[PDB]
Amino acid sequence: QEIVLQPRSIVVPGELLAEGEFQIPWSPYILKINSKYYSTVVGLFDVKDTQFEVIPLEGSFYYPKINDIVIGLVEDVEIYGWVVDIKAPYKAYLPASNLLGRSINVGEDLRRYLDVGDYVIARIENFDRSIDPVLSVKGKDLGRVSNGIVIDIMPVKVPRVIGKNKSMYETLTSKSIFVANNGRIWAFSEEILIEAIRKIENESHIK
Amino acid sequence: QEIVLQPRSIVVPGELLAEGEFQIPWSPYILKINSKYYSTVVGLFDVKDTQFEVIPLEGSFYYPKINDIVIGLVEDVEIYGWVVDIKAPYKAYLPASNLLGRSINVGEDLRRYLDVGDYVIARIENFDRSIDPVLSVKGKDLGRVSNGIVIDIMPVKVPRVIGKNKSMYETLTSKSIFVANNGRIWAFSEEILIEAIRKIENESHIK
Amino acid sequence: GHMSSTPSNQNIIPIIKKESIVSLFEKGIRQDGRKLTDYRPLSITLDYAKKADGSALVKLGTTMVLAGTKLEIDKPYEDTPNQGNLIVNVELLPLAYETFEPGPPDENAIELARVVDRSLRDSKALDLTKLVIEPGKSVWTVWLDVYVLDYGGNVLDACTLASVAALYNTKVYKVEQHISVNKNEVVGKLPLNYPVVTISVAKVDKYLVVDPDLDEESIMDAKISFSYTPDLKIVGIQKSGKGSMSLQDIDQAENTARSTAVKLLEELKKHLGI
Amino acid sequence: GHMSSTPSNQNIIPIIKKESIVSLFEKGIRQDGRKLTDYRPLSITLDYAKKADGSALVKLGTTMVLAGTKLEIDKPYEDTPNQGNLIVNVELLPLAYETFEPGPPDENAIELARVVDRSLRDSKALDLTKLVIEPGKSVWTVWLDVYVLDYGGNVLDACTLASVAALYNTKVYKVEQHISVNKNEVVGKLPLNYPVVTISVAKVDKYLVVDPDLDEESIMDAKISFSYTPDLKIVGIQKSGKGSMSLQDIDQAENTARSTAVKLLEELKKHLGI
Amino acid sequence: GHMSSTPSNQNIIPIIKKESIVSLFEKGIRQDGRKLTDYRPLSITLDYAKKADGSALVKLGTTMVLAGTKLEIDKPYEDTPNQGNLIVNVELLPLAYETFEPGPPDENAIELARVVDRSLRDSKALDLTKLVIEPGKSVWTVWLDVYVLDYGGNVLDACTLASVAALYNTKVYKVEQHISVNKNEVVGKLPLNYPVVTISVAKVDKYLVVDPDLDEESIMDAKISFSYTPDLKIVGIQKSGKGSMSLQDIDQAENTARSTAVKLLEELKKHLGI
Amino acid sequence: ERPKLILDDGKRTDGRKPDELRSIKIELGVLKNADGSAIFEMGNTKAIAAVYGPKEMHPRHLSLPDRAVLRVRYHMTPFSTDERKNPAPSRREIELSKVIREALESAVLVELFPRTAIDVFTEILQADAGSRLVSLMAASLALADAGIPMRDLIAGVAVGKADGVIILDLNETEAMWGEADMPIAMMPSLNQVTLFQLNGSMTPDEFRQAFDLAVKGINIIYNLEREALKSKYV
Amino acid sequence: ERPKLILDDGKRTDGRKPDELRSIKIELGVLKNADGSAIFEMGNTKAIAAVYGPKEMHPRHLSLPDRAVLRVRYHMTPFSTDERKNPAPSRREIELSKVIREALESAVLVELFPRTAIDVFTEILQADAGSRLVSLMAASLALADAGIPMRDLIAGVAVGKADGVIILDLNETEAMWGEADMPIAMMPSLNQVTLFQLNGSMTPDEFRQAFDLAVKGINIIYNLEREALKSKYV
Amino acid sequence: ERPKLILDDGKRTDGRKPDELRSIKIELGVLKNADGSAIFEMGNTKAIAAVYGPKEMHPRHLSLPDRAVLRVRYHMTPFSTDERKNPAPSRREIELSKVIREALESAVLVELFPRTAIDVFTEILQADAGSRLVSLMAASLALADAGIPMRDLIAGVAVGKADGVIILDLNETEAMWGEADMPIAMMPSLNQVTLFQLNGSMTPDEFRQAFDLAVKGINIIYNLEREALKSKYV
RNA sequence: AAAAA
RNA sequence: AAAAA
RNA sequence: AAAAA
Repeated sequence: QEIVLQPRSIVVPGELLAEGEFQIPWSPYILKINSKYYSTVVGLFDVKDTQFEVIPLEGSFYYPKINDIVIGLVEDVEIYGWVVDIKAPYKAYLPASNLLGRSINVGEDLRRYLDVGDYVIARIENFDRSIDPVLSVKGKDLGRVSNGIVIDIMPVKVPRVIGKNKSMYETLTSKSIFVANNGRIWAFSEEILIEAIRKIENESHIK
Repeated sequence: QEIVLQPRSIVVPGELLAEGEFQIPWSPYILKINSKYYSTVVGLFDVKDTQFEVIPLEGSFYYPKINDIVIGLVEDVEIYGWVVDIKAPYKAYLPASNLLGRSINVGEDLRRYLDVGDYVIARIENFDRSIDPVLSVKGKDLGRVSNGIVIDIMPVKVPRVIGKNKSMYETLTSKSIFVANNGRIWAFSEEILIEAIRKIENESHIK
Repeated sequence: GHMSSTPSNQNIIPIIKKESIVSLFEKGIRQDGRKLTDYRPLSITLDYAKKADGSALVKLGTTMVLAGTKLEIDKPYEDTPNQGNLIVNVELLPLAYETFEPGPPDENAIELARVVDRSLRDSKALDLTKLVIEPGKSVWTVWLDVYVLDYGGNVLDACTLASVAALYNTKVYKVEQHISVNKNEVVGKLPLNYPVVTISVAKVDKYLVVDPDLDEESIMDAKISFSYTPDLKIVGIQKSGKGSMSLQDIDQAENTARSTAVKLLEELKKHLGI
Repeated sequence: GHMSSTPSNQNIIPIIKKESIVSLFEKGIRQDGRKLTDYRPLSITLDYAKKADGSALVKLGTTMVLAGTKLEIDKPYEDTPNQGNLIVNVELLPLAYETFEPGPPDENAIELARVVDRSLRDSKALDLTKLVIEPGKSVWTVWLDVYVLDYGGNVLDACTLASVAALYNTKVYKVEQHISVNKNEVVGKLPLNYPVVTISVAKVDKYLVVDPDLDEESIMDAKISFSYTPDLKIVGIQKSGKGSMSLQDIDQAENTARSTAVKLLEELKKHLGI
Repeated sequence: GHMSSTPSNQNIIPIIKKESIVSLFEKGIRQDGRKLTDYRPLSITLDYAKKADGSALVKLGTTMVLAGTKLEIDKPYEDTPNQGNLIVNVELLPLAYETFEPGPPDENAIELARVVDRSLRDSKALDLTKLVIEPGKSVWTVWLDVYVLDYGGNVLDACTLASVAALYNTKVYKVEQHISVNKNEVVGKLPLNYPVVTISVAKVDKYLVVDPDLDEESIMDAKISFSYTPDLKIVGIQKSGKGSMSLQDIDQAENTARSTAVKLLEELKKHLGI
Repeated sequence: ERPKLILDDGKRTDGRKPDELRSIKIELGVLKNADGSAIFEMGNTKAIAAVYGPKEMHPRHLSLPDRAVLRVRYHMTPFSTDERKNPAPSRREIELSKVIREALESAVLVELFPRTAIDVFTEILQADAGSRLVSLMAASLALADAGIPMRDLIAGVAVGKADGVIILDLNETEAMWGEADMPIAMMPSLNQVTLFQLNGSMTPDEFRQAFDLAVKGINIIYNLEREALKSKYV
Repeated sequence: ERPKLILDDGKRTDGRKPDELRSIKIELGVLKNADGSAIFEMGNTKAIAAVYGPKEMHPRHLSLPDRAVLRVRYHMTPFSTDERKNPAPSRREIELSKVIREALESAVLVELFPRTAIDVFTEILQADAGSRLVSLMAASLALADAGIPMRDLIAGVAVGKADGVIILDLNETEAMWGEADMPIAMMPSLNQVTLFQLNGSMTPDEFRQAFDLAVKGINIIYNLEREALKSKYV
Repeated sequence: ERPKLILDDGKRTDGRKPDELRSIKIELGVLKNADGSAIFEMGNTKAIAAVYGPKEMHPRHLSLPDRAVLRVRYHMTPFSTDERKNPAPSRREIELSKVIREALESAVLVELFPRTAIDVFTEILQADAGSRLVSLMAASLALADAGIPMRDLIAGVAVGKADGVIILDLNETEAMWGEADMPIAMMPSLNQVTLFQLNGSMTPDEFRQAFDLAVKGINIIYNLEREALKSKYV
């Protein structure tokens, strides 16, 4: 005996999703207790082939993953690198030797590379339960954000903004934009893209 | 004029042991003031050839020494190693690179080597007045304690448990056991060795 | 002992964002489309806190402040036997903002309390000689507690509106003798001569902006608040913030503040039913 | 302000040791050979603190608690003019445990005080209307200070026994008029209707254990205390600890607790001479 | 709660400098050319703090202490109805020394207050029965607040001189009835029987040094203070500091202290006009 | 004692049947700065709750290596009570902040976030009996509003005894003048109790009747919590 | 109210004209341990100030990466007032320590010294009106006595209104019994105001008359500050 | 004053000769958790002491690089006194915690343990005069019970003056009503004084008579300390 | 880095 | 990481 | 690492 109790339902903590011994990958949004599966969050029950998941509808923090492209806000300039806000429960750090490509020099101490209030586009090179996320600026189109705007959204909402096969992304960029895993997006003459992208935050559960 | 005032006596702080210019190695349990020697502790006055010492009867802490085999309790799992309780006034640290045999890797962060609540048998590789004791797991029969019990005693009492030429050790292991310098001992079917080893703690001054 | 330190102050707003906030200041308008002299949307829900003698939930943009009053019968302070008491307490709750922590009021919350207290006191809006029951022997103490629930910028102005509102909203009860408050019998309302308003003007480079929001407060050189009664007497002034202002900036700020007070007073009166 | 935080809590008992403590739970017995429903050895030395009006040194295993009382003549609280006062203070002394630090009572010590206070109060063991001297004007205040000297586990139960003991032990002195306490003349003892006990049951996986020791408290999911008078009315309940219990665990815990209360009350009575 | 800790104590004076300070001790003289039994230059400016009832700015080398008194009419403590009150407070201001921080008095400042209080009290210099206005009902409370402005070493001795000076300097005002203090009319001075002095002797290796300066206090094993009245009764003693002294060191210290007291008393009297 | 708690018609001072709850109203996302927030009203008892976190806990030695630390504050505004409450935290507030925290500890999946703190601030705007539970539920709802993963929602109610009658969801008068007052909170789908207290006195049979009545109320409340959270997506 | 503040001859209680300051006396380097110090007397109002720093700020997370942190304390001795002031800091002292700090923040070139603190302790030895400003100026002078770089010196004065007359540099009676009291401090050479408060009530025209009169006093005071600092080298 | 302290027969209120001590009782290892502990009774004055450490001192900037930091607490239970003592530490307790710590500083061989703290908690269970010394001796004994190395044990006694008579080991009445009270503690084998105070008044000759009498009592007490510590091995 | 909402 | 036990 | 000086 192994079934599922809901179709594409709005879901809530403690809510029973399924019974039986499924072979599902671990998720923070579901709790397996013996042969029962529960939602840990306010979210959306969704099913994929023979597996299933809860898509959180709620949540303003980003949980780091290695190789995520993420746009950060520099908060502190330390002696041998920079402490970055990536809107996660953990601050991130970008070591100077990475952004430079060599060890620090005696006659340095400039912030002309990055200061407080600067944005950085970066990739998470290291992260796990034991350590704070470490950043690398190596890849193309990474590093200090000179131009553009930066619009802030719930990280939870990022897959909606991209849209299945970058299709929401398309219907944005056809009218008006880089979407980071971080719930932040980088971006003609004062066209209000954001008035739209906020509407998708506050209507993600429809159409 | 150079003498000693006691035979095998129970001794106490401030108590005069000897007068004259002896050529004795420094001990925490004795205080030389000019040509007089005093006990700093509640202990046992003992004499050896032309030298002498106080055997402390009291004390629950262990004072680290390099090359002591010591059994520790893991307290914290830090990013690049583990903080260990060796029942000393100083916490000990075992660096990951030691227990592994190579530098840490990006994709690590397991505690499958050692977690909180695990015991470790280890040797003190580095220690002195300036630094906290550093541990090495290299030697044979060191590392995580999987099986066994661990009985806790006063480190002060360890030489009694070993017994002159491992003779108390013998009369234990003939009836029932590794004795660490730490006041801890590692160990058939629920035979109560400990009821005995506690009796030796609380009768060390006799026979 | 205790001492005032420069805040090590989190809100590291992006360089990029500073440019944007002031961009439309040239056109006389702000990030939220509003005029440099406009207040944010204002709402005032009276009798919000039902066990309060009078209360007012104020929402000014995303700033939210709940003031409530409790009245007790008290000994007059022996140096003022022909007056009742007003005690103003402000709390910046750790609910309000991520970097507020719980503790006794800090320097900002104490300053808030005191600026509001002076404004109410020096306006003569609340005549404490009206709060006497038996002169020399017994009077009302009005405990005014003001709780900042959401820090959306310009909390002082919202504390001042919530306070007046809550005071206007304050029920007074029969006093029985033998002295006791019968709370089944409301005999009156707290007697105020008129409302008061505090109008906060922020200096942002070449610009003076009324009712700064959170972002605007993050970039401002300094702020200066002016309190007015309906006859437009100035009834309190406090410059706060780490930056200086010229004499001309202050002159201009008051002119602007006072022009805004007129409108703000009329709107407060509407909410009060006076 | 102030706030309750998850303890960063030292007592990192070895994995190995957890297995061992519960090993004999199957046979209905514990690490110290005792039955899952048994209390540790209990001793009660009355009049231990000689300048206390009444006192009791309680030893429950390695837990040691000294309660003492001081009586003062006082104004009754105006809302209860026909009653005397009981004030309960608990201190977890830094003597008790290595990780206790000296300061005003923390959350555990305050909770201890309050659970004991409720139990004494809601039991009607101590009838405060018996503590009146002149009604309206003057009454006894019983200051009950409870000092935990050695933390050996289950301090609440030992605080409750020390409290009752100390209250039973409380001398009362002549009151002379003109009002003054003559301490050369003991006229009575503190009037109690009966003793009270608190019985703490710990959940350890599938098991419920009465009177947990230090190691058992280190491994328990949670504890729940039940207070009883000799008629076995429940007179207070507090679940503490970070873990939940099922309804059935609570049902079972009370049944077990109450069965233990019977025995514990008889033993307390023996120590009290009643 | 609270606890006394070994200071983690900054003043790391150079090895080199220790040798130098004591170099001339053999010749009976110090770093500043002074004799081992000499005090530093002493000045005493009375009525320095003009809104104080009596005041004294004391300068002893680079040590500077301002004591001031305020008198209030008060209820006598019911256990001493035929006496007035003396309340001594010492503050080691963060102005005084780089490593003093602002807070309520620390252990050093409290100890200072208390040693001075005992000395004044046990000397019978100030007869509190002289401070009664209506016995049983009303008396003077002398608030003596002593503010250390500059820490140049031996603050206790300077606190004691500033205190006596300020007490001698204390104006007393007419008391009108109906009770009220008329401060336009000074009717008397605070009645003291005589001055008191505290004499601090530091042990520096084989040497005893009177009135240690900052450097000397940094190297001393310990200090011991002796208080005297003009008849050379000892009227207070306190050894402070982490080091011990022999019985002979203490014997010798008192002999030295007392010989210095004679001279110091005569000089204080000169400053007081008695 | 003084007032009659159970009237001749078998009803209570406010007209309710003994198994009848006070009315309930819930608002979510009421604060703009908080990561999650809620207002819970049960009769005239009203709390507001605000959640921030998870976020690295700055005094690191107070952090947990495997767990988020929950930091919880139960506070009563001075105008929430009939007589003005001093804003300085009282012993009661201190005890109740602990009891509430420990209730939340069983629900929040804290092991997701090593080395973090999750702050939960609760203020009682109106106290008319049962504020610790209203406070706790507001907290549950705000945690959920913040998208902080949890085992289950927490619903609770005080049952008690009044003039010898077991009653559900006490009001002030019943709290002040009754024989017993027993706040119970649960994770209702997990059948787990997270907060459990009694003050007053009850026979063991009464205790069990009352516990049984609590579970009924709790499940009614749970269903309202669930529907409140679902409402803005419906 | 009770006393006449403006006498029939047009003069004030202390004999001064409305545009007339109280007398001023300044001492520098008064303390041996402080890095810089000063005593400022304006009439019978007397403060002492002591500066220490710049020096690394030991609770480093409270430090600023690009700036010195100013740490400021306004305190009143218990014998500085007519009636004894309790030495425990009062709300006023707390507010005034902030207002004074923020005034100093505009003057001190704090960006010279990343990660440092500069401590400024001010004690009022006699309070006869205007102590916050005397305190602030003593601070300016002590900072300068300490050789801590600053944009400008700070001079200030309270103007106000008494029996309908705009007056310069209030005394106690005028402070207690007047209609308005308006402390203003500036960096006079930069035409920048660093502290600005009003308690009482004024028409906007009066406010402007009073502000105009403050600037005159301030410049007189500024010249005395300058000459005080120059004095020991002259 | 009120009572006669020296009766016509030359004896004291409790029947003792002026050179006669109150009786002494000592228990060691009284607490299970403490690293060392003791109870000391001198007449009706009774303290308990508990030692923990040496152990690394967690606020490291407060640690000493070459030394253990001693952390000492003198506290009086509320029921230790005739009238109830408020448990909040009083100024006396604060002074006496310092005086006791500094006495212990001369005895404990703190340089064995760089960067550690050694905690010493002392509670007075009954106060009948001389509690600071009973407290200090309990501390000495507990340190020894903990096997913490020390130069010597500390023994002490208050001598004093009563109705013009030099007396040894004061009681309450003598403490409250006498002319002088002089607590002295020593390391008797090293002839070193570690605590020395006087309150009251004495001529220098009297001071020396009294000091001489203290040393006799101290040595009697020292011998009892030594034998107390030796007892469980005998 | 006291008591009962 | 106030005063005297 | 409360209110007015």
